[PDB]
This record gives sequence, C-alpha cells and structure tokens, in this order.
Amino acid sequence: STTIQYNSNYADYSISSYLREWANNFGDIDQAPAETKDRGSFSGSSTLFSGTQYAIGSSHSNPEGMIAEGDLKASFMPQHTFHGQIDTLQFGKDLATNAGGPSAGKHLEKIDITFNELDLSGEFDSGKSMTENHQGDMHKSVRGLMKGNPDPMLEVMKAKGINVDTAFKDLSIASQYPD
Ligand code: HEM
Repeated sequence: STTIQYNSNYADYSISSYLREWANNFGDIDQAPAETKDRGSFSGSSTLFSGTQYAIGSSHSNPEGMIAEGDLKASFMPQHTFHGQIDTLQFGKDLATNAGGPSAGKHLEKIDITFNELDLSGEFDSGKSMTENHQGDMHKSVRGLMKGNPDPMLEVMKAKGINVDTAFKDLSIASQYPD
C-alpha cells in the first residue's frame, strides 16, 4: 500500500539512484567527528529514546537530512536497537527545528522524497542477543542510512515488491509534488 511523493527535480532519479546520492553526501556517522555528530532526536515523547518522530541531519556538515514518523523506539545501551514501525519516511535537506525547541519535532526545509504507508517494522527482545536484534528491517535499514549506506534499505524495499530501479517519472506508486 506504499506510495511515494517526489520533487519534480528528481524525476529522472530512481529510489536507488537518489538514496545513493543522499547517503554519500550524508556520510557515515561513525567516521564523522564528535564535533559535528548528530545522533538524531526523538519527539512526541516524554522520552529521550522514543517518539512519533525521529529526525537526523548529516554529521559531515552537509545539508542532507532524514525524518522518520510512526511508532519509534531506541533501546540504548548496550545493544542500541532501533525498533517499532515507520509509517512515513522522508528525505531532503536543511533540517530545521519546529517552534518550541526540539520538543515540537523538526522539519525539512527542502523535501525531495517521501515514502508513505511504508510499513517498516522491527521488534526488540531484551532476552535475545544484539546480532539478532539488529536483523530487524527497521534497525538494519535506518542504521545503514545513518552510516551512509543505502543498500540495506534498498533490499528491504525490494522485498516489499517496490521497484527501486525505475525512475520516479514512470514509477507507478510515485506521484510528483505540485510546485
Ligand atoms: C537521540 C537518539 C540517540 C542517541 C542520543 C544515541 C546515543 C548513542 C551513543 C552515546 C552511542 C555510543 C557512542 C558511539 O558508539 O558512537 C551510540 C551508539 C550506537 N548507536 Fe545510538 N543513539 C540514538 C539513536 C540511535 C538510532 C536511531 C540508531 C539506529 C537507527 C542507533 C544506533 C546505534 C548503534 C548501532 C551504536 C553502536 C554502539 C554499540 O552498539 O555499542 N542509535 N548511540
């Protein structure tokens, strides 16, 4: 039931084509300095590590950013597993905080791509090991993007039957943002 909305500027792009460009400019978060490192923030919480929205900016002083929305949970130390369900995934640039500090959540100033009703799930089990907790679709695909790697997300999407090779122009589940 997933659909996609794209800026008219990325009509010649595909899901893979775009995400590879976004990730390479977002960069691997671990290779970044602690100086400029952004580990993302949760909002709609009462919580430091859960909320309805998760937004994170590039850790290499680049404009790229990402916003996930749904039922999101972070397990923190020692496993640090991102689990729950992502309904809406959005990519763009210039992450900006909403009026009311981080607590009001953040927004992207330039929206490129938006996945809707993606149904990106993942469970966490405290009794189980880290390795197996990291196999969840949600964690391994989002963590991959955080490490500037679009590949895990791309095979999760392909497993969902979503075409990641066709340009947004001719992709049936994708429509263009009115400019
Ligand atoms: C407000 C949000 C978050 C904060 C403040 C936070 C904090 C931290 C801290 C302090 C570390 C240890 C330092 C380091 O390894 O660089 C860490 C590591 C890590 N983080 Fe996060 N985290 C957050 C959310 C997330 C999310 C959403 C993911 C994945 C999608 C994630 C995945 C990881 C992983 C895989 C490690 C490896 C360290 C280990 O497993 O021992 N974290 N995080």
